[PDB]
Amino acid sequence: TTLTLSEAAPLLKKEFREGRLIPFLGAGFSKPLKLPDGSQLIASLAKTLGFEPELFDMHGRFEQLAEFFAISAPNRLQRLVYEMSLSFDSAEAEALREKSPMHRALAALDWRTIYTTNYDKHVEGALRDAGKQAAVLASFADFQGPRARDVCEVIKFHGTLDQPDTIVLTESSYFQRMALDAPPDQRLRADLLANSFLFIGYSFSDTNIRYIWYRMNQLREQSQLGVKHSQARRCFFATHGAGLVQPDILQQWNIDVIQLDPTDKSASVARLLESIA
Amino acid sequence: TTLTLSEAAPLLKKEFREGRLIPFLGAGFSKPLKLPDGSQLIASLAKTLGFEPELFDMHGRFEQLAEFFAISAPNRLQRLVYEMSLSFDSAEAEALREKSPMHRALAALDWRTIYTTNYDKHVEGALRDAGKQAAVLASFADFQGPRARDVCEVIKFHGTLDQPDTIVLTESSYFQRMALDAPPDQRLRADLLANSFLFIGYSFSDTNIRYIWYRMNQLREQSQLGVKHSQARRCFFATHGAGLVQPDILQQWNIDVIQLDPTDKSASVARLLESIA
Amino acid sequence: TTLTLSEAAPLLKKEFREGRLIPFLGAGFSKPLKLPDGSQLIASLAKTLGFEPELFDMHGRFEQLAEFFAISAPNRLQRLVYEMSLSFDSAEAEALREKSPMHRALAALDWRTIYTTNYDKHVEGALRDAGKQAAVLASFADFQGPRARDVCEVIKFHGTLDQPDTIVLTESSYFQRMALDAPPDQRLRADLLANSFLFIGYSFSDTNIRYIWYRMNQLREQSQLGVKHSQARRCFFATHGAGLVQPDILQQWNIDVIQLDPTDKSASVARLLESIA
Amino acid sequence: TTLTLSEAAPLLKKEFREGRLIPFLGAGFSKPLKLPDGSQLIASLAKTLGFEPELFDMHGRFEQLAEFFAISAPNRLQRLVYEMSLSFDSAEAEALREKSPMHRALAALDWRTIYTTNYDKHVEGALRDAGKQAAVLASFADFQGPRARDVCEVIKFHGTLDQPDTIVLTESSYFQRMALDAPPDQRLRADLLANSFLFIGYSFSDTNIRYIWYRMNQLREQSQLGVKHSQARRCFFATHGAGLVQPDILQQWNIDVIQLDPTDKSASVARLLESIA
Amino acid sequence: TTLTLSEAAPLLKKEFREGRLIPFLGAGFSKPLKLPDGSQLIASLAKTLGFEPELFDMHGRFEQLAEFFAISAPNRLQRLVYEMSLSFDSAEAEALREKSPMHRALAALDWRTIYTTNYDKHVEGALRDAGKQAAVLASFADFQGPRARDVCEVIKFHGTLDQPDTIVLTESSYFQRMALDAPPDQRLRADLLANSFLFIGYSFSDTNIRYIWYRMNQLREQSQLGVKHSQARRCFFATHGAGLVQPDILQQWNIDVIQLDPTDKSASVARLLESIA
Amino acid sequence: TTLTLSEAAPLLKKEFREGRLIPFLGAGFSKPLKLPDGSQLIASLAKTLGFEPELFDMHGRFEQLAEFFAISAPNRLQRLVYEMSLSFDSAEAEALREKSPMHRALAALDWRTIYTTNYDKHVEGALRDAGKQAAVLASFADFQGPRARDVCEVIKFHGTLDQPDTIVLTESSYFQRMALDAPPDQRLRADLLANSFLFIGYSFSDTNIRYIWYRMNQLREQSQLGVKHSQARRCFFATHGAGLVQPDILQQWNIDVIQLDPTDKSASVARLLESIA
Amino acid sequence: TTLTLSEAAPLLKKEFREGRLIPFLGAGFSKPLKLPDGSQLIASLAKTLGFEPELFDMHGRFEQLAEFFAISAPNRLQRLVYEMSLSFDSAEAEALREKSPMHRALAALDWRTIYTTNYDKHVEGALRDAGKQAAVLASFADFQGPRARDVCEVIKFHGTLDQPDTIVLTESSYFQRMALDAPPDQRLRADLLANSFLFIGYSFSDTNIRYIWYRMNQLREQSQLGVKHSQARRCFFATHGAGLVQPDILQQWNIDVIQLDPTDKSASVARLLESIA
Repeated sequence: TTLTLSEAAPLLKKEFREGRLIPFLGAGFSKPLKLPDGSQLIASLAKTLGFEPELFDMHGRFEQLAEFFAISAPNRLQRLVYEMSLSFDSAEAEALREKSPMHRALAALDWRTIYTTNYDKHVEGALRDAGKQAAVLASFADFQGPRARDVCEVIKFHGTLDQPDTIVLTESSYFQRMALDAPPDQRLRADLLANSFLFIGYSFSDTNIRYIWYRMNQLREQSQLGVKHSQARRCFFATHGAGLVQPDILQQWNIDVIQLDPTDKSASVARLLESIA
Repeated sequence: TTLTLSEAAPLLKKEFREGRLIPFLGAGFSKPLKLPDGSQLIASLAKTLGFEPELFDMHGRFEQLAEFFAISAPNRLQRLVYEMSLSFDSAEAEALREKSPMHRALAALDWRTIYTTNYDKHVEGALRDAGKQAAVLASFADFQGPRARDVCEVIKFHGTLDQPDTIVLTESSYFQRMALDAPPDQRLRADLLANSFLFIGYSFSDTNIRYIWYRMNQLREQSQLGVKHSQARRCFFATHGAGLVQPDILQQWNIDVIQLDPTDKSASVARLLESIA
Repeated sequence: TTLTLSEAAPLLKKEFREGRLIPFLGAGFSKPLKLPDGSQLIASLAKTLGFEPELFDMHGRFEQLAEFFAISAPNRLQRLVYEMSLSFDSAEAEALREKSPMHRALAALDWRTIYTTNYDKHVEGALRDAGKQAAVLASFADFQGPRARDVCEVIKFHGTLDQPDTIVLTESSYFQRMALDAPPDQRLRADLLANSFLFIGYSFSDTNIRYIWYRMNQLREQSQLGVKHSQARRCFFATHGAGLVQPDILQQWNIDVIQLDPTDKSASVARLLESIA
Repeated sequence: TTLTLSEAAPLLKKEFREGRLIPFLGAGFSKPLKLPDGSQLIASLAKTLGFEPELFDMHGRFEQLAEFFAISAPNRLQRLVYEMSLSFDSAEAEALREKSPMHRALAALDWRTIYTTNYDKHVEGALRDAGKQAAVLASFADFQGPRARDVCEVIKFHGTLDQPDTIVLTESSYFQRMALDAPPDQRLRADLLANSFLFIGYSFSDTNIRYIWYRMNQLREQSQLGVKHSQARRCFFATHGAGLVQPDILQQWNIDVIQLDPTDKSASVARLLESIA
Repeated sequence: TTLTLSEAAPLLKKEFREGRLIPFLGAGFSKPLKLPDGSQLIASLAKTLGFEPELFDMHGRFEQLAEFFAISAPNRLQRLVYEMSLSFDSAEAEALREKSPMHRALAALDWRTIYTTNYDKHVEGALRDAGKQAAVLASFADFQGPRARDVCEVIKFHGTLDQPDTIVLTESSYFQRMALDAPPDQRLRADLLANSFLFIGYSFSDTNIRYIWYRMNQLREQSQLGVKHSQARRCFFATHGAGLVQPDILQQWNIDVIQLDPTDKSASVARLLESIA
Repeated sequence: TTLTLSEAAPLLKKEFREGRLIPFLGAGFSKPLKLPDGSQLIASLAKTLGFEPELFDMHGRFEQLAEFFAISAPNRLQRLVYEMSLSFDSAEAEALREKSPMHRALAALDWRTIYTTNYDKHVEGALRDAGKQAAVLASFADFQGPRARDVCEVIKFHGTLDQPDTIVLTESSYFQRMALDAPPDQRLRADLLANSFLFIGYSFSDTNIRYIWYRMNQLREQSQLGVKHSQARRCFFATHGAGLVQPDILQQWNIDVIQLDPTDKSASVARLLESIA
Repeated sequence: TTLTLSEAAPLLKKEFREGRLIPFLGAGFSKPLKLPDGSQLIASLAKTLGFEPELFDMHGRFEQLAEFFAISAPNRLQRLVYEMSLSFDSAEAEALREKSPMHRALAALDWRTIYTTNYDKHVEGALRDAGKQAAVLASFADFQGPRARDVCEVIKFHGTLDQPDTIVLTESSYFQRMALDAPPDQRLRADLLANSFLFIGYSFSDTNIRYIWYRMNQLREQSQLGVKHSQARRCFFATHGAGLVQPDILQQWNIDVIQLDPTDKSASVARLLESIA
């Protein structure tokens, strides 16, 4: 129950010719950019509170340690968003983004809507390197602004570093995004009615994208509760290690798992995006 | 920011004299009963599908492996609920429940409402051993039935083994209980307006009780959005290892952490429940 | 499809002996108290804005005219709540409440929970005249306060005049109570799981209690979505003119219509409450 | 250093003929209306918290006990404002206000501005009984509303019972009115530049009107800091017991003390207001 | 976001019929009177100190050069106020004031309060030419003096030439008027609670009226900090060149910009004041 | 809601190890020195004006009787400051200060800043008896003088007897210190941003320290009006009789009440200061 | 009336040996770092709104154009703070800060308190390059945090780029800092009582530092209003072009102007800071 590269290539091409394919890009898409972890950044900020860096990481997950800065030392949480903006969007990360085959193969296609969950600017900046125009959509003021219909709309699902009050990084902020009331969430509610999604750069043990995978399936079934049940467009999830139990769970959430070649992570994603063209 | 046994004893006693203390019992409360894990039970059922027991546990969490039985082999999921009912409610588990000081100290108090998240019958059966009456509340038909006001109402928050369609054990069932639409959830919505909660038997890395801890705080703040902000009753969470970061997070969720003695797990919980008397 | 007085008397008595009958009292229950209309009060306050009283009533419903005071002249809306507190809870209204057979027959029964939607104090004050104790529940601070189990809890579903920030009288306040997030709404979510309701003092053209009648039925059906469908307790609505189409609609909302004698409005309600005893 | 009735009568008449006399009415002006104390009302509300009425009065001043309701039981503070509105503005208080010679002698004069610090409506209602028009000014919306120049403007310096959010009764509300930032305070800042004040109904041990007496003198001296020092209009304070030290202190605060006849309190104030005519 | 002449004419007329419109007149209102600049006057007085007139103007703004006379040669600062009184209030300036359509259209309306920031007497003298009475208010002794209610009160916000110690012309005097403690400032604190303002004769680069525009908005928002936020009366600013960014800033300071016809400066202001009639 | 001696000892020790604890010493700290009252001193000076000592005390508070000397007989007010300097700083008061356990336990700690409100020299002289250096700060010339960083700065909040023009003892001087413009007040404005305060030697009925307790809380909340609300350091107030209502009021002013043993007043304060060490 | 380099060197050295000299660093101190203007940055962001960069600069000052982004397009104002953090604190600005003689001569001295008004981190980073420790103080949470007494406290008077809600860059934010209520303002109120200030890097036409220069002088004179007038420590302002009128104005604001050599701007400031050593 797992597609290969050559099997999923005519399936993704049929969705793209009629304009109903939306990428949903994760943290693994920014892996060739050699960015800092963020868990390493939050551990070095804990030295001022008396923590050793290996000891502060012991007391919980990354969003839980950011919850601790949000309530006990709020000036260090704003310091964390500050030095991620210097690191994730540095000039060295732009130079790797010029030569990355993943970001070139993404920008070679005329997308209409691209979703991403990472905070850096390298999804839009890939489109600017190909001479294409992109529109960042993170806050309410971004949706209200005018733009052309030719411009690909890149919705920052968890905020952008140039709008620091849109960042979803504290644990309480992840819990209140489960109600789906943010402006990126309301845009997702209408796009799942018409489109198929291509999830790239996630793991099966994320537990945040798994709730989103569940809730998209529940909103598709709720949208056809009184009418006869019609068949929906299949979503897709590109993986390098699929496992043996998790692709069967994902199939009931309207998501087909694509096994990519695990020898070179960046090349096999680039061959997937070029087979759509 | 952590209470001890002697510091939290007058705080719990003040809530109990005016009838506003509700226990919220977890899987660690059934620890002295020597029950099977359930993850061991689901691994032995995977031998018929060709899995080694250590290899089937590798492919995900326990609720995710139960999702796999719910969609690929539904007769093995009903087999799992069957042999948990033979194991969790056996005659050997009742005999340990007679002599358990945790279950005796729980039943020595005249509670009005007891919440529990475990499937076994040993929360009510502790009350039956003390000569007291208990009312199991898991489904809609349980709430509709008549009972006296003297009877302590034990609400099974995740179902009961004698009503197998109320069991919340599949991963998709945990996700749809986050909307809080079940009859145990609607009872929780009214009890958080008036009562303080005593959480016993959980870990900080549960990620299901953490959403409940968040959502109770959000429903308290939403219930006083137009009126002036008044102070609410503090909830409590008894722990044997509190850590160093997690009790500060819990304090902003209206929950005070009680450090119990970690040398004997069962005795220190029993000294907590006897200090309320 | 309409019950009479003698037919509904053993049905209401069976619900009351097992403590599962809750009155839900409307504006028609305060009809013998000779209170001002409120629409007459809001019209006389419009003289300072240049309106004739018959002309200001023309421009919309009562909750819509109160919306106009909430946004264009907020000091007149607080004046309206002020002079309803002098009029609805006057000493002349208490003297009629002493001799009213509706309020005496209500207080002759040992209720556990009484719901009411009117702002005046004459539901609790009927219980104080019979020597019984009542607990007013309107805000979050009311639920947090301590009380005995013998005391009948009177939940003010639309606020109380002694807590003016709990008043649901503006049109926007009626629309945001349709989400059911107030503390009287969260108490209603748990009481519909176990109880039957006796609606007294409403009209079929209210359009606010009709949404509540719909939403109670939807929450009963949602509470048994996975289990087998069991039969719920029937609710009741006492009427003096039932009509011919509306009792059939109410039957599908789990509500049976009781035809009372329309010759004397106050006496026929009093014979209904005395047949429960 | 104390004026009598006949000595202060041509001094008050000269200020009134040129329209520069403003009454500043205290709680002693509402003394013939036989109103409840308020300290008696706050003591009877403390029975629900377990206090005896003589014991709750022991723990501080009246504004300090109202501070206790504002932070520990906010629904009882709104209950206090509720039952003062039923008591201070009752029909029995209006009937005594018809026949009170103090309120008749106040309304016999064509005032331009009347200040009062008490919450009841009997300063305006005295003017309505004489067939004159009055404009209540307590909140920002009251000043924004239109009115004629013939209408006497009655500024409620500590709020009005029909606008409960304007009430200055909590101790923290008295402390934040010392900065003089309320709309009644900003009106006082401009009226002290041109007018003389007649303080009626205060005691020397009030400690709130003494700060106002100090701060008015400081704002007069600050308004002529660069120009040559000119002589200001004298303010007046009518008293029944003046003492021996306090009238000398008040003279340096630009206030002359008028000794009234202490045998009948209400008659001697009425002879003062009729000597102005 | 800019009103025209015909659009702002019913808005100004509605404020004037209910007596809530106050003009706030600047230096551009005295432009047709052909007065000397003052910067030309202070440059010619610097010849005695060894300055060329074009070189003395180089060393700072006009209020900064007047600061230099206040501390290094105080007899030349009093000479400056002397020869402005001979020039701004000369007989030639009165003859142009007789025939000025701006000053005739101002005096054709029955104002209650007129504010002005210029030192000359031509705001009151316009009212004396129309046979109307005016009261100059600049110092503390002016407010203390008696007057009738029919008389329009003209408050000199920066002093008058006949009271030379009230002149606000030194830079240190402008900085200490930012605290708003002068008698014209205390009158402004009470008039912003009830009135709308018509600002005529200023530029956007003044930096003194911009602080007053900010501080009026801050005092309106501070006056409704505890009550519900009600809508205030809009202020107005008549301009001949509005620009493109500055009218949006002024709208958040409760000020609407009126674009007048820039071909004839004096005629378009006169058509504005005649449309109010 | 009241700390004991053993409960507040680790809370005060944590503030002292990081140098963020400032004592704020009242008149009760100079109680073992057997000083004259001052009210007894002002009564004996009134014999020359014809007053009996028990009759002069009747006419007002102590600061009000000192107001009477400031305006009617100024040579007796300077006589009062003279004979307090002979009495409060006598050689007999120094000998009791040598053996006082309160003053020894205060000087055993290396404080950085000590505030006091009493006029005598026994706060610095306790530090001189322990061989430590102290710097008196009362006037502007005291702050301008040079000193080392090791020296504890003792700020006389109401003046010192060796600088008689700094004494805050007249009632008008207490009212003008409510604006917080003195050099001890400006130092307090910066120290509340970083430090926690230990209030020792006051009563709840002082009404001057209560305004300071309010105004410190208002300046903490004003200092974080635009940023997210962070938690401040708790202040402390040591009491021998705490009462039942006043500790709840003080908790909302960021002040925790410490109940000391009332059997021996001086010993229980000394055990508090030695538990910090 | 202007000091030279050699004349002001023993005056600055006497203030530094007794620890009473505080630098107050402006935007001219970050001039050798080759930073972008900010007015150039705000003009390039206006291209998305349809403005040419030379045309958007025409419509007002820099703080006024930032007011326009704060109210009409708030996502571009957060974009402005974002790309100043990438530009002002880049790695190229750190490399110039290593070799800058101004920043080396500043860090060669053991300062106790350094004030700065620019947003970049190069005042603290100069101290980190010399192996010294610095403490950034911008928000309330920064003052509450613990630190040693050896550490130089660098107070960011207008905020820091790592705490974006502390930035004072909008025009309305400059106007509300004139009341001096921020935590950097409250620290300035206490430091002017004891210290002398060295202002480096400002112009005479700033109009924001001129209000601060005025208000510091007013707070020194207000702090000695009742005591005899004592002489205060002189403040200093280092300039490359002093002019001829402005140094006389600054002398009355307790500030002596130091004429530095205008041929090399960076070298003459470095010779000033090395003459203090």
